[PDB]
Amino acid sequence: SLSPLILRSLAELQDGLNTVVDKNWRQLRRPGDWSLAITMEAAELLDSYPWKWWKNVKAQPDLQNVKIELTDILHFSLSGAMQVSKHWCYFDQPRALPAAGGAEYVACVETPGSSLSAPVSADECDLADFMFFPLSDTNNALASFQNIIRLASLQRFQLVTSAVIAAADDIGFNLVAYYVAKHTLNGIRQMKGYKDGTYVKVQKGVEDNELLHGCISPFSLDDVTNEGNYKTKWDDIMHRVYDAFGTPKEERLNIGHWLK
Amino acid sequence: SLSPLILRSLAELQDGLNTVVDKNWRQLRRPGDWSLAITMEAAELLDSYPWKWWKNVKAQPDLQNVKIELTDILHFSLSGAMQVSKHWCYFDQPRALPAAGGAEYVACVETPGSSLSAPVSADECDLADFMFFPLSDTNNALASFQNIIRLASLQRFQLVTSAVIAAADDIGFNLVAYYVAKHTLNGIRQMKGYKDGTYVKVQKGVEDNELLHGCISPFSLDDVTNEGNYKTKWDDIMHRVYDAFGTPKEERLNIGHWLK
Repeated sequence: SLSPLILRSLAELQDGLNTVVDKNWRQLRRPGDWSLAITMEAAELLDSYPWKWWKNVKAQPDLQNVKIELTDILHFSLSGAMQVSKHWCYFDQPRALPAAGGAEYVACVETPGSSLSAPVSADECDLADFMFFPLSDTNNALASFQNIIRLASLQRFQLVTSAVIAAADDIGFNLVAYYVAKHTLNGIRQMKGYKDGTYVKVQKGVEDNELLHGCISPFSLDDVTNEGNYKTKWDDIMHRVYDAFGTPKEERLNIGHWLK
Repeated sequence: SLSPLILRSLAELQDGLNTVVDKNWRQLRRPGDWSLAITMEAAELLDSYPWKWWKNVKAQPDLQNVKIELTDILHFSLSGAMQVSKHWCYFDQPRALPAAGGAEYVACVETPGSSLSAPVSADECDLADFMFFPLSDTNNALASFQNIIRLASLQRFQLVTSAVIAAADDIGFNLVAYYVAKHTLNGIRQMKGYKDGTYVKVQKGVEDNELLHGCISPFSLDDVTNEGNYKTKWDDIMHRVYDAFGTPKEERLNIGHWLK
C-alpha cells in the first residue's frame, strides 16, 4: 500500500515540472486528456504482448519499451491527479481455464460481465484487486493493463500511479527513484551553465541515462517509499544527480522547494 | 434504436461464419478475448485522430481505415454477443469549454470522475448517452471511442454493435448491408466451383469489393433494419451477391439457413 502522502508528493513534483514549461498548464488541460493518454499508452503496452490468438506470434515485449511506457503513464497519472480533489469497478482476472471437476454443469451463458470480479468501489480498491504479477505471463499482463484502462476511464489517477510503480518493481525497475533522478536532470537541463557547457559530468563520455542509473542503483523501492523518511531519500537522489552532472552548490534545490 | 431481434440475427450470422471455420470456436474463446479485441481496435481508431495535444499534427484519419476498423469491431462484438445470455457506466461527453458566464466560481477541483456523465445503467443505456456525431469532429470521436472501450470492458457487446453501425452510417457506410454481402462472399469462397474457377463474375475484371458495393448501393441503413422485413432485405442482398459472383442456383442458401 503506497502511502497517500507519497502519492501526493509525487504529484507535486509533477506539477513543478509542468509549471516550469507552462505556468497555466492546468487551465489548458482537462482530466479526460490524461485519461485518454493513459489509455493509449496502456493500449501500446497491451499490443506489444502476443494477445492475438489467431496469429503465429510472437516474442514477448521489449523490456526497455515496457519501462518507457510505464514511465510515460506515471507522468500522465501524476498530472491527472493534480486536476482532481460511489464509482464501481468491474475488473478482469487473468484468463480462466475451462470449468471442470463437476462445476462444468453450471457453466452456462451468464449475464454480461459475469467473468468480471464482483463490483469493487473505486475508493476501497487495492492493487490485489486488479494487478497480477508476474507481467512476464501474458494473461496476467493483459488483465492488469486492461484494468489500468478501467481505472484511467474513472479518472482514478492515484491508483494508476500505484499500479505502474508496482508493475515497474515487478520487472526490476525502481520507478520512484528513477522519477526523482530524472526530475532533477530536467531542472539541470534548463540551467544556464548546463546549456553553455560550463557544467560537466563526473565521468566524461558516459551517457545521461547510465549516469542516472548509477545515482539510483543503491536504492530499492522500499528504500524510497517509507512514509517517515522518503523526502530525505529523494533529496539524497537529487544531490547524487547534481553531483554527477556537475552542478555548483548555489544552483541546487532541496526537496522542500518542490513539496507543499 | 436498433431492434434486439436484428442484433440477435446478426450475431447468429456471425456464429455461422465462426462455426464454418471451427465448429467448437466458443469453447476455445472467452468473453474477455472479444472485449480485448474491441478495446484494441478502438485504440487504433483513437490513435488515428490528432489527439496528442503536444504534437504539431495532423491530418484527420483515412476514411477507408476507419471503415475497416468499424467492420472489425462488429465481427468481435457479434462474436462476443454469442457468449453471453446492475452494471454502471460513467461516460465521457465531448471535451468541454471552460466554465464561464458566472458559473466559473464553482469550477473547483471535484471528486474524481466529476466530468463523467451521471451513472447510466448498462441495461438502460442508449446511443445518445455515449456516441457523438459527427465523427469528423475530433473531440466527438475521442469521447465516442473511449465510451466504446468502456462498454467493451463491461462486455456490453450488443451496445458496441449498435454503436459501430451508427458510426458507420455517420461516415456514409451501410455496415449492415456490407456485413450481409461479405457474409455471403465468405460462403462463396469456400465453394468448390469458386475455388476451381468454374464460377465467374457478372463483369470480368471488376474487383470483389467493387462488386459487393454494387450489390449494396441501393440500400440505406433504414432499408435493411426494419423489424418487419429485414430478413427479406438480407436475403435480397445474398441473392444479389450470388448473382454477381456467378453462383449456380442449387448452391445458394436462403437467409433462413442461418437464422434460428
